Amino acid sequence: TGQTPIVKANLYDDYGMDNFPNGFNAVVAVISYTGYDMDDAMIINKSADERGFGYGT
Amino acid sequence: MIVPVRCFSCGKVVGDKWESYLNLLQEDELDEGTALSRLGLKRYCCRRMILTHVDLIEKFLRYNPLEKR
Amino acid sequence: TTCQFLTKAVLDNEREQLDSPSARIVVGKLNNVGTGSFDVLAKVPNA
Amino acid sequence: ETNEIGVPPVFAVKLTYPEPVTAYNIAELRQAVINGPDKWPGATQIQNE
Amino acid sequence: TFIRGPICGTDNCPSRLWRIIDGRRTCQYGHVMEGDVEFNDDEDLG
Amino acid sequence: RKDVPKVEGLKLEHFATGYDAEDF
Amino acid sequence: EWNVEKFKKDFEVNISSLDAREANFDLINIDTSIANAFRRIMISEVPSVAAEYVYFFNNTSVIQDEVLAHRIGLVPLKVDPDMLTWVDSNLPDDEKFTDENTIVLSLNVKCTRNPDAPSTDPKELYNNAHVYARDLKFEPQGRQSTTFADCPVVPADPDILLAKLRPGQEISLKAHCILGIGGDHAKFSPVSTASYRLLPQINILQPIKGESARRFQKCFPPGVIGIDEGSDEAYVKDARKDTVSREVLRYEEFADKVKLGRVRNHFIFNVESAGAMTPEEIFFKSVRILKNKAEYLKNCPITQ
Amino acid sequence: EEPDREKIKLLTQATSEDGTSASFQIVEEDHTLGNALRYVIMKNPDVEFCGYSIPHPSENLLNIRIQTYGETTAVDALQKGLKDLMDLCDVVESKFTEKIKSM
Amino acid sequence: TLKYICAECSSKLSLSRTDAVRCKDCGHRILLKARTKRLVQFEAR
Amino acid sequence: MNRQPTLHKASMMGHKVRVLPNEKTLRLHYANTGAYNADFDGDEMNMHFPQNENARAEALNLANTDSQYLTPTSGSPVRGLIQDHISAGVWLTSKDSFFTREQYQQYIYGCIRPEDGHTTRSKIVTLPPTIFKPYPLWTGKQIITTVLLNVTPPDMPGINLISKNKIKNEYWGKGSLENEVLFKDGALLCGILDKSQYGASKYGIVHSLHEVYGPEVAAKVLSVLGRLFTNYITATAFTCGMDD
Amino acid sequence: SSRHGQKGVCSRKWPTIDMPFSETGIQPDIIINPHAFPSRMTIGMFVESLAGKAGALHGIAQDSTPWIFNEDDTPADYFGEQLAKAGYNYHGNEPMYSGATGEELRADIYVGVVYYQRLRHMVNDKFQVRSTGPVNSLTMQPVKGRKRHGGIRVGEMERDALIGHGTSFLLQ
Amino acid sequence: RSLINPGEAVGIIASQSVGEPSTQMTLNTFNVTLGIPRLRE
Amino acid sequence: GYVKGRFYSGIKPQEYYFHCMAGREGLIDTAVKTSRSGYLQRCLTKQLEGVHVSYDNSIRDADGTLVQFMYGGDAIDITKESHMTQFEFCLDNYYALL
Ligand SMILES: [Zn+2]
Repeated sequence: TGQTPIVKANLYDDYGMDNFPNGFNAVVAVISYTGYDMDDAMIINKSADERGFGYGT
Repeated sequence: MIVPVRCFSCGKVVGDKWESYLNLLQEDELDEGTALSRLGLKRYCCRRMILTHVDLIEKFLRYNPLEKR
Repeated sequence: TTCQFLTKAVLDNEREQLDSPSARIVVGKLNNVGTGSFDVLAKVPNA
Repeated sequence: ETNEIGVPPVFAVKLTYPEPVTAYNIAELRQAVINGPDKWPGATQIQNE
Repeated sequence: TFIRGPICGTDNCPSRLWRIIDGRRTCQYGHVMEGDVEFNDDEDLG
Repeated sequence: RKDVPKVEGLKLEHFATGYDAEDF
Repeated sequence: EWNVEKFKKDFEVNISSLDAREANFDLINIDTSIANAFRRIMISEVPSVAAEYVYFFNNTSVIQDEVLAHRIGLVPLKVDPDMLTWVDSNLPDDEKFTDENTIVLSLNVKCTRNPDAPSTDPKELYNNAHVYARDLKFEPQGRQSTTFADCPVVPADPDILLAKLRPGQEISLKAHCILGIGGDHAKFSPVSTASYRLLPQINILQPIKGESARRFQKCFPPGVIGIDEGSDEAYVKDARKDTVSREVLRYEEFADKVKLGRVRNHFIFNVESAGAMTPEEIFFKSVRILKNKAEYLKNCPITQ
Repeated sequence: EEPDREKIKLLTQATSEDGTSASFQIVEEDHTLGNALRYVIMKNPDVEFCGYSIPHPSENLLNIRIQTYGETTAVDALQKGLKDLMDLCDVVESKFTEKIKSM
Repeated sequence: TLKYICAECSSKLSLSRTDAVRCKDCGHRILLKARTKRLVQFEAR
Repeated sequence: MNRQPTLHKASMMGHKVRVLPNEKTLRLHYANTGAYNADFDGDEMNMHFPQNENARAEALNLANTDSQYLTPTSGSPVRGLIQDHISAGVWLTSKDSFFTREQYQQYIYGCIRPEDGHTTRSKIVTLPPTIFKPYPLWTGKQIITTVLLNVTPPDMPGINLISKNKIKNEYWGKGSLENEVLFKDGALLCGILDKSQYGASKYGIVHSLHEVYGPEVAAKVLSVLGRLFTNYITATAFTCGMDD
Repeated sequence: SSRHGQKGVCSRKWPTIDMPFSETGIQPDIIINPHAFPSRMTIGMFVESLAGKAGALHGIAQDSTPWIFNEDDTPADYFGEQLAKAGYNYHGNEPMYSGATGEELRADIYVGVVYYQRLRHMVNDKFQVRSTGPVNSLTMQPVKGRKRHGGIRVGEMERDALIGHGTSFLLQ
Repeated sequence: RSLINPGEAVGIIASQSVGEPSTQMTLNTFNVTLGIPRLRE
Repeated sequence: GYVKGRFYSGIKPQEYYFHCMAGREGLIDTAVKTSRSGYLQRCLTKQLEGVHVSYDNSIRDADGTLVQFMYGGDAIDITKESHMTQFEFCLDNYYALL
């Protein structure tokens, strides 16, 4: 399940990149909350994953 | 591919509002803002699931290897 | 240059005393640094 | 802890230690044979004399 | 699952044996035989 | 140099939990 | 000091609205640890019914088998729980699915070309092109024929588009819908969003009558602050209406004359639902789980 | 019958000799029971120390610790805070039942 | 009931012994295998 | 443990084992991220499990991580807390940080557990609050005194340290003294804590407990502070915005 | 990864029960550490965050072509003004509550809508464990190979780390 | 009590104390031979 | 190549191009820095491979040949000398070091 971006350039439409979705919009909270994330590492939501977030084959 | 059943972040069922949203924009000639707000979508986590969906299954169904030509 | 020092060691008839830590790994011996720099002996009670 | 590593249960059911059975570890090493290779606090082989 | 090889020792029975970690072979009753070698040479047409 | 245009008609769409368009 | 009879005096509930799908209410004079415990149980502990095992006989469509199974499990079913009991996964599959545990749904779709003349819409052009969630048909295995005869099993949202087809293609499956909680998987969660917000408090310090009273209106939602004149100058009408935007602190005219704070005991719950249960009933079920979450520990032997 | 004998577990390595300073270990729990139970134990006027702890998030184990000033054990203080957690959920259930009748 | 499919004409097809691997309607060599009603199971997760 | 360039001997150290369920990757604390020169971006570490009691007694006593606190190059410490722990000590040990009684004992037991063996007195001891009458409150510097009162042994006296910080005395206001770190009888009386104290930095507090109390206490103090500033960040978060 | 070079590994899947929630009731999909940003300097991610949030609210899509905004016409003042029209905070911040304790957080949290990505190489086929197994017949040493239960190499540099510790039995 | 212990491998440590801080010592131009091309002389 | 712009308000297309030049010279140096000192450390670690402190505190090679007479002339470990010349810290903590 790809998505088009909300925040995008105008050349995104001229090269026809909507045919080939690269990723997915996400509600991203810039927060240090858990302690399992430093410089690289990130925290995905568990229930978002179970509902098919970033799934591929 | 097809519209996801549930929203990723809240969990509202959103899969029943894709064919509704396309007829709101085609026939009622609404903008995307009011057509999402008419469908009962009012959290921005849940807006973008219908708002920002590509629906590439229409391009995948053009390749049917069971039907001639 | 493994087979130039090997030629020099055979012409010399050189006894490897097996005390550098690269020599003991070849022969499979306890290394002579730290925990191998001494011996443990057991004081047994009876004569 | 700072002096610890987190070992997964994939590695935990493979890496084994030849613990010699004695009078003090027999209460813990009976349960390792009864758990066996399936459960984690378990064994996988016994070596005879 | 049980492949053929030599016979089982330990006065157990004559049988065929079973792999453990893909390169050592044990019998059906647990008892372990001695060290199969698995000749290999690695890579890197060419 | 031209500004980035102010998008027009942009009204309130964040209401508290259990409120709706009761603001006219 | 605290008492279980002083909590009964000060605790109040104000139900703002209620619906078949959402319920907005209040909890006055309760703790943030108690109110968070009610929030979690509604999300993670109140059980629901969802498709757990999906058995494909044929799937010649475009959507993969493991994708199309996942989309069935996310469908909210209008089963009332406690009409089912709990499954037991220590005993094998021939012993495991009795009709007291399991609801069986099936799907049988075949797409064919439609003879029609005109680009044209694909529902006037094929037959059974779009597979909706209302095509999950309830099969009353056994004694479910008489106890689920008042209330048949049907999705709460029937127009969930599950799949799309083209002629030649088919989907022939049968699902087993079982009872579970939402801390296992997010499909058994009964609620869209069960969540509270804490009551806003707007503390005026100096009077802001005059021209100050007109733009201090527009720092808040349009019903929060009230004005008449210098007489009946500036006050809060409904602090519950206020979204906490902190829009008045970005003005140096008003960054001294107001302290935005919170009432730390007044909670404002917004409970919703997927459609299986009513949101006033997933709150009674949630307040009773935490009660039974401590009866089970009081009536338990303290081992070792 | 059979009472469940793995849910609550007193850890005797942290338990006092009098009985007044103990540490319990509850399986399959998290902040839900632990933060709500700690609020109710801390309102006992005899409780000296109370806090919960989740050791690692990957297993579902809850350590709570109670220390009392004497004259009440940590098991008598745990079971008052289990009683008043039940009797607090029966006030929320009753006030919310009346207001549904009062609509 | 034996079933293949030709990749060109999508005509369903059976293939016995001592046959060419060709379609019978068209003359196409690439020819893909259909799926039948057979049980596969999935945890809906 | 190990990494692929083993350039010095602190890239191969003796970790103890904790078996964690429901996990598929090896899992490592943040105090080891500078010794292995490791960043958590898909690096693999080789794990070796020795098979007799001779080799076990050397990964416990010689190659263990507690005795690799100081490097053999120039004696600088290599082990300490990293980012969200550095930026929570500036908030916890700040002068604004006040805690009620229910908050105070939750932060002590959330980091120090007598069941796992963090205490020394078999009972968690507390301090009197620094505000008595209107509403009794503890201060955030007074939680650091409690976590050092429970992990350092009761026979020895407290730590006496006079040090500095990285944060200047003008950032806090007029006539503040929060650049001066003062420990008197094991009690933080003045100054916030930074990278300069419990980071990988010499002559701070973790480097001074290592000298007075030993390598075992200084490894427990990093573990206690790593759990203290993790549960404080979970209760009171840190965020960076567009207005920053 | 995002579209700004802020990649990173998934360190933990974290349940909604104890993940922080908002006034609106939105658990975020992705938590990113704020300690990523001071040295990487991806402030295009700080303006993608408050422009995706404005676009998901009003239903519009925004242009993010470079050199559209000036120094007189900063996008923090353009998209931020579009959050104030909705009824949100101007600065992209948002009031959050703790999912663990339940009390509200110290300040307001910078939440928005950022476009994410998923890199193709995965850790599903990377690693190996070995207790014992097949050997090489010349050397009677464990074989090389990820599939065939191969051994870990203790090479020349890893040997010298064991002489440096003085432990002659870990080298043995 | 701060003396070196007998059996300490001060030869490997001294080699690791020149090799390991030299991987840091690898940068280019900001006269005299510099860095690793100097330390390889 | 002077940038009066900042990352908060954006940088102009001329000075976006000069900043891409300085971004690449830091990456070609990493292209020529992946192993500079691999054979230097290997060749140090094998001559000095058996040099070790002896029980008479003389630094000797593996074959018995003496290299030094003490380690540094004082025989102090580097990992022990840190609070050794910190005389004020040890006086503040006299009774704890005692
Ligand atoms: Zn036998």
